[PDB]
Amino acid sequence: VTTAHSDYEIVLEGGSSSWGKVKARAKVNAPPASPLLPADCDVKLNVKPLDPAKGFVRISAVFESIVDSTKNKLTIEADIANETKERRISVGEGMVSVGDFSHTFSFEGSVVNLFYYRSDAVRRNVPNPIYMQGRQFHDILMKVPLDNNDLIDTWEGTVKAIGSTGAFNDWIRDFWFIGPAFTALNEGGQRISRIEVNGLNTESGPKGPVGVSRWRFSHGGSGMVDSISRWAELFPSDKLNRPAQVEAGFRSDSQGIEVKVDGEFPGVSVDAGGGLRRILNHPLIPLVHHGMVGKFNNFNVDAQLKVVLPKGYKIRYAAPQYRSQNLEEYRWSGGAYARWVEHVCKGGVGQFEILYAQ
Amino acid sequence: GSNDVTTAHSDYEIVLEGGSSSWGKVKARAKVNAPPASPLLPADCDVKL
Amino acid sequence: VVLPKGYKIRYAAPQYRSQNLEEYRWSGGAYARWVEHVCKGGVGQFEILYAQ
Amino acid sequence: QGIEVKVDGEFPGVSVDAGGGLRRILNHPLIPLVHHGMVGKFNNFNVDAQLK
Amino acid sequence: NGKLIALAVGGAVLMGALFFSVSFLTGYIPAPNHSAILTPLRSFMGWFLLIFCASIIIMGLGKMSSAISDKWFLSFPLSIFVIVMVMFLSLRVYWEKGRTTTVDGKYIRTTAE
Amino acid sequence: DAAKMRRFLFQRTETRSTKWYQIFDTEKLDDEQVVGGHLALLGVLGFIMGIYYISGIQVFPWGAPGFHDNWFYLTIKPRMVSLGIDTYSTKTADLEAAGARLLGWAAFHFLVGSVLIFGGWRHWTHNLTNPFTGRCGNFRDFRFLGKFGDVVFNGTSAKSYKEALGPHAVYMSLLFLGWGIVMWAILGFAPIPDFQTINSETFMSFVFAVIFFALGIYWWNNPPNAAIHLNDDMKAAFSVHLTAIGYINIALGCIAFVAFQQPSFAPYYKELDKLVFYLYGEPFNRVSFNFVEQGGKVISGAKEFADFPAYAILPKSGEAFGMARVVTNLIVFNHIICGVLYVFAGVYHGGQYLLKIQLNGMYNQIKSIWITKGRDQEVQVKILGTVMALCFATMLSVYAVIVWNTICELNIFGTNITMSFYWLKPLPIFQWMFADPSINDWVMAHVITAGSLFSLIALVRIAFFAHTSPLWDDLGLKKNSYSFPCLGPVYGGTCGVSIQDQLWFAMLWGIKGLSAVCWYIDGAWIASMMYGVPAADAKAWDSIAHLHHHYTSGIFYYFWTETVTIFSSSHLSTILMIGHLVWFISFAVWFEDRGSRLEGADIQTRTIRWLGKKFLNRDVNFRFPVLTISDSKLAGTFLYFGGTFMLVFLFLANGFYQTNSPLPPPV
Amino acid sequence: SHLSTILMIGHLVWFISFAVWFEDRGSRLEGADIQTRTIRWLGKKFLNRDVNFRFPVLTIS
Amino acid sequence: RRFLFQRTETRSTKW
Ligand code: BCL
Ligand code: BCL
Ligand code: G2O
Ligand code: G2O
Ligand SMILES: CCCCCCCCCCCC(=O)OC[C@H]1O[C@H](OC(C)(C)CCC/C(C)=C/C=C/C(C)=C/C=C/C(C)=C/C=C/C=C(C)/C=C\C=C(C)\C=C\c2c(C)ccc(C)c2C)[C@H](O)[C@@H](O)[C@@H]1O
Ligand SMILES: CCCCCCCCCCCCCCCC(=O)OC[C@H](COP(=O)(O)OC[C@@H](O)CO)OC(=O)CCCCCCCCCCCCCCC
Ligand code: SF4
Ligand SMILES: [Ca+2]
Repeated sequence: VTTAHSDYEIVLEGGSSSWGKVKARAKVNAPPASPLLPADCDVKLNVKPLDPAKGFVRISAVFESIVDSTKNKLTIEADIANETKERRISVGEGMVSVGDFSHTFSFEGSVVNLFYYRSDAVRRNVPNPIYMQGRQFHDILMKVPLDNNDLIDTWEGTVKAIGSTGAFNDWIRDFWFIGPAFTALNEGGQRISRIEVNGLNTESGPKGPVGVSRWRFSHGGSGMVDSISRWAELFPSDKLNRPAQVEAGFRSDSQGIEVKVDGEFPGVSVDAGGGLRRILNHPLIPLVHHGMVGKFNNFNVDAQLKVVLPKGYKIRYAAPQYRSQNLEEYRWSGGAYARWVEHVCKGGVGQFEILYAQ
Repeated sequence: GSNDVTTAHSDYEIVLEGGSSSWGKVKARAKVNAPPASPLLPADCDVKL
Repeated sequence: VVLPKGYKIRYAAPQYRSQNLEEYRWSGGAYARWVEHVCKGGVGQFEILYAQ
Repeated sequence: QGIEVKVDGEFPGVSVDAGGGLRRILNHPLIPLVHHGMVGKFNNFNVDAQLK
Repeated sequence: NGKLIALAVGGAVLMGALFFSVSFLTGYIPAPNHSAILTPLRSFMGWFLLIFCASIIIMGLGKMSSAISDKWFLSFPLSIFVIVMVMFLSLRVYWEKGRTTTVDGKYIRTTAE
Repeated sequence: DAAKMRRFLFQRTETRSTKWYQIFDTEKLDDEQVVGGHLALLGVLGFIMGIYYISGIQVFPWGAPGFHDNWFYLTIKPRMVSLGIDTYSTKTADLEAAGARLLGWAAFHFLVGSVLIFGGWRHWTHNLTNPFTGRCGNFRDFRFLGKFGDVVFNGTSAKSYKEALGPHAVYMSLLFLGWGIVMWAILGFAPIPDFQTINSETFMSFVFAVIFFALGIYWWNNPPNAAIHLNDDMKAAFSVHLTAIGYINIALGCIAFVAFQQPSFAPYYKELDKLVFYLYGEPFNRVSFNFVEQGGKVISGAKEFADFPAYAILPKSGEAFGMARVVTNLIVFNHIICGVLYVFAGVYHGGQYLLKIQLNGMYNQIKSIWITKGRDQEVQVKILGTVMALCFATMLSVYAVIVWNTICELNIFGTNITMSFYWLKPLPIFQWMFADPSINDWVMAHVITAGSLFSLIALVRIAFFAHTSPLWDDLGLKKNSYSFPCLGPVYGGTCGVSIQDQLWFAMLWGIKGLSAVCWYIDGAWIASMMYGVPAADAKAWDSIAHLHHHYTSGIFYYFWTETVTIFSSSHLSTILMIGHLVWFISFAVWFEDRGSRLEGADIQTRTIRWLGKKFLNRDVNFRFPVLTISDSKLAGTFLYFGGTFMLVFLFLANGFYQTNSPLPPPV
Repeated sequence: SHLSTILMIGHLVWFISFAVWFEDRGSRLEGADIQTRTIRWLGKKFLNRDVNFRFPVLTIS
Repeated sequence: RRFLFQRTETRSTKW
């Protein structure tokens, strides 16, 4: 049978606000394509302005996971701000723990996102541009204290490898993207350039030696890539005014996948143009990346999308059309919507635009 | 009740020519009741060769 | 208060008693109380906003 | 056409002494009385007041 | 949650203890051969069954209007047909168990009466 | 030219319009114009009272056959027998005196009503000039009458309505004293405090004269304050007094129902059952198809009876036709429906004034409690929600009881009448207010509560959501016309949100709780829908519930029984047809079809214009107008409410038929 | 009994149509929002937890 | 313009 149950709820906020409550559930009675099982994960994200006078927001993400009885944790805090329309700066720290091992890290990085063109013929003729090719120039400075003998071993092996081989710049991509991440890079249109290691030096920090490594890379996009084509959309710093939280996490085993993601954040609804609001165009990279992994089983889908508009807010051009309505609580279920849900769960890219305005 | 069927209908016609001639009248119509994998919909096209 | 042709009083306070075509009347109630108020020494506002 | 008043208070000095353990409510302030007086003599009124 | 089903039952059992309590105050003479303990309870059960049946009909016909789809090609007419069958067979096994005969057992089918 | 048409359907549009049925709207009326209109209408009321008294003549003392009986006079005949102006006398000699008295009282009413109409006309024209003296009276500052107008009300005629309550109460004390002295002098009836005779009416008229005079003195020297009704008394005070009069009128209907059945009222109402009544339009002496006149004796085509020559109206007894309670029910239901309508109209006109003050910001400028309460937008929601919850509880409980009773009657699902709510009677502490207390009276009380709350829902929606509602507050909308029918299909539809449409819905909802009175006062066992029907057990109610009376029939079988007499008479039959005709036509204007009517009327206009050219000649410029949904709802409410209560009258006026013989169980 | 039951049910179903044919959809919608606020008010400080359910009203179509 | 016809359609997914 392999029936895939899923309920999605989108509760928007009105006026100039673009916020939205997003809670989704998934219950798929199919084996996940994880070479290690069971893979139980807990993901918690938070962000709040630090000083909106210049754009700092303190975004904190905690990943807790237990994959084949291996407790994995990754906490990270960052102070990200848009220094320029095309440039972004960030600074923060974190820690990575796997079983008994745990190494803390602090970093400072700047990501500069360029678009290959800025023609206004496209802008004034394509009302909803989707594919926007470009290249992000990450410039990452990260310092990791070297306390454990394993930290010493990693640092010494890395510096010896960099000194030894001249192909470390391109062969790191094999290590950097473990397993099918490399194939995901190509299917999503991403391309990782050879990293430019600007120096790996260690200095005795507060309590011991700290591995400070300057490096940068330039990862491009054919248009599908979310981090480039929607650079100004994925980081709504201007329209953030209160703590925003997203709590994801899946409990997964050899015979099922259970997903429950909560949400509170701006950018759910973006102005489609001329006062017409819309649900933001679906981020394509998650769809295509779930693409290599959602096609392994044929599934029956009973997907329920419950979009709750604010008061006075009507809808226009729902495609697929909303199935039932309760004057705000628009509901998508069965018919063409379940077909679209199957399409996008198997990796589809088909558009489902919700153009709403009061 | 049954699984997600999503029927697709299509016909194809090929009419060849004899002798050394390699020509052929190809005629094809199709109808898939599935959402196209295009981020902008609806799409139309009229290709003339 | 005889308004011109087509003009209408909006927010007469104290409220007017009887509108008749284009002329208005105030009598008794809050208008008498306001008249006593301004005769005895009050400066309470009796504004008659009107447009066309 | 009216005034509605709420007052809530909690403060010392509500009562003062008068000699030999005899306490009294504080003498009424002069200025508020003779200030509301020059604004509270414009309408004849039969006020019904209850003090507790 | 579960407090509703502890109140839908809780409200109903309140009616059971309230209709039964007022029968002993509104002084009435019951049926010739009946007991005053059960004669208000039967009326309460009928009343509650009426309300509950109306409510469940409303809920069911509202639910099988959001859940109904093109996938109900079968078992929508088959459920209706089996409902028809069970009604027709209850017309013979439960309601009016037999076709009417006289007390002796004779059948009268023509205008011989 | 497609624009000459456009300022033709831009003529009934429900913008702010003249609305001919608002020519006497209180906005354009002053205080003195109201006085004059009321005086003229009271003069016309005296005219029609004289007409009714004339219709009460049976012998015409100068010598002639008199008037046949009619409900207009039969509803007041017990009162005139009470006052000694008419008689339940079997002989012409004592009936000539009654005819002379009624003729004299009719002439007196004509004269007094003419004087009253002339005075109201002069008040209407602001012309309080005395033609004998040539002076002119001042409406704002007048001596009331003279020296009496100085010892009390020492000059200084009332300048405000709250200041006018007191002089009005003194005027009503004068009315009470005048009626007492009219009794004592003209009508005999000295004032004796014996509360079983009409003399008690004179005694209590003097007592109420004293009470009203003292109360008028107190309110003249100590006027009370509702405050806000002083300013827009045209609509605020008028609507408050309208709903007060509605409640008073419902109370008066209840008083009439209780009193007219008491032994003290026997020689006036119960004794109507010893009379024979010859009502207009009732079954007349029929004759065959070949009647050739030549009176004295019929030759060809013998009539139904040799008596009652030609087409005389046949007698009907007052005992089989329960004329006593027929007249009682007519009066009681008239006053009850008038009270319900006046309550609804008071709420509606108050909502009109209240929207008018919400639109100009005066709503927040009200100090009186009666608005500072409901200016909360949450206490509004809480009040409407608790009224709706109570209505839901009461209506669901009583309707499920009625449906279970009907099921147990018909034995649906193999039930039995012993499974019904025959035991559910009023408490013994509540059994004193009913005769033969049973499930019927319990159901009546709960149906009255449910219908009153159901109409109270729309009344509260008028009172609170005149300008805005929490739904329309959440939406970006506000109500600003009190008569607009809709804003459109937006949000799935916005039909009937104004206080006018809420008034219409209140009327339609109160139709049920008000016709439930007609069933009750006729004894029609509203405790179930099929009573007295010989289906399974409906005739076992009289035995299972130990009834003392035997009511007509259940809610549905009430249209079978006692319709045997509506059909038996030509007048009631044609009233039935006319009422049904008027009633279903309200569908043409309540059904969401106004635009269809407009489109079809455009088509008919083009047809008539074309039909006036292909066959006829000349321009056919006339175009068919369609009632807009505001006008459509007004006309539909009138058609519906009148159509149902022209036939509730038929239930009331066709007889009582509520015999006191409980039929035995079917066994 | 059966024909009487059919009579009553037919009359009931028939007059219920007035609740939706009459120009009253907005009145029903306003009242249903009142019902929603009442059910959620009566379920929040007398019962507990949210009462997210809201009463639906048939659109004019 | 074929999109406009689909754009300007009433919800046809009713039960
Ligand atoms: C993912 C696609 C691109 C990418 C696109 C971006 C984008 C876009 C940005 C960065 C930014 C940064 N990247 Mg990069 N970057 C990638 C790969 C990398 C790698 C690596 C080893 O592969 C590294 C070290 C970095 C390093 C960095 C840091 C310099 C910096 C922010 C770190 C931080 O906040 O982490 C914290 C990590 C998380 C919060 C975990 C969750 C991450 C996911 C992507 C967030 C999902 C958000 C969810 C959809 C919405 C919930 C939001 C709620 C409001 C909280 N990037 C890949 C190639 N990178 C940021 C920057 O500009 O810095 C100047 C930035 O805006
Ligand atoms: C950018 C990624 C995050 C990070 C996330 C993780 C994750 C995730 C894991 C580790 C793990 C480990 N980390 Mg670490 N770790 C980072 C930075 C460091 C640094 C350093 C000098 O900066 C060191 C010495 C280490 C040390 C160690 C390894 C010894 C250890 C187990 C082997 C392995 O998987 O390595 C992983 C090696 C890397 C991800 C970065 C190694 C950096 C090297 C030493 C210096 C930078 C070289 C070059 C300039 C950067 C190339 C790009 C990166 C390879 C993406 N980490 C940065 C901050 N680290 C493992 C663990 O915790 O438990 C098993 C593991 O699964
Ligand atoms: C008494 C019953 C009815 C009619 C009689 C009638 C007449 C009528 N109606 Mg109707 N109607 C309903 C009842 C009646 N609608 C109901 C209950 C609904 C709700 C469902 C309803 C609804 C719609 C909609 C939606 C539309 C119309 C129309 C439309 C017009 C069509 C024009 C035509 O072809 O002539 C047909 C007209 C006639 C045959 C009239 C001839 C007189 C005859 C002798 C009957 C006498 C009339 C009456 C009984 C006597 C009273 C007279 C008075 C002096 C006491 C036409 C005037 C349409 C138009 O206006 O335009 C097309 C339109 O759109 N309706
Ligand atoms: C049987 C007939 C009716 C009701 C039952 C009723 C119930 C109702 N109506 Mg209605 N209605 C009309 C008939 C009925 N209106 C007509 C003929 C018109 C055209 C004139 C009309 C018009 C309006 C407008 C314009 C509005 C409303 C409302 C409003 C709500 C108010 C809330 C309330 O008092 O709860 C009280 C509600 C009850 C006590 C319901 C329980 C009853 C029973 C035990 C249940 C049986 C229900 C049914 C008979 C059988 C179904 C069972 C199944 C197995 C088949 C409330 C649910 C209003 C709202 O929506 O909310 C305020 C509103 O604005 N109406
Ligand atoms: C029945 C009519 C329809 C009602 C239902 C409304 C729904 C309309 C909305 C349309 C949409 C729809 O429904 O379909 C779609 C959805 O539908 C369902 O979702 C819900 C609607 C949330 C469930 C239904 C709620 C409940 C479970 C239903 C059952 C609740 C029942 C009705 C309980 C209420 C009982 C009433 C309130 C009685 C309460 C009365 C309280 C007592 C009597 C107080 C008086 C007694 C005291 C004062 C003393 C008396 C006394 C004494 C002793 C002596 C002397 C004296 C003088 C005195 C007065 C599915 O779950 C989803 O799947 C489906 O999508
Ligand atoms: C050649 C093409 C055809 C040309 C001729 C066709 C048109 C001829 C139609 C003529 C007759 C129309 C048929 C009837 C038309 C019909 O049935 O529809 C009702 C009709 C509304 O019609 P519309 O205006 O929508 O359209 C009718 C159109 O034909 C022209 O208006 O009028 C009313 O609402 C009646 C109420 C008037 C107001 C009275 C209110 C109540 C007053 C009191 C009465 C009751 C007492 C109280 C009791 C409760
Ligand atoms: S159906 Fe009629 S009354 Fe209702 S919203 Fe539409 S136009 Fe207005
Ligand atoms: Ca009767």
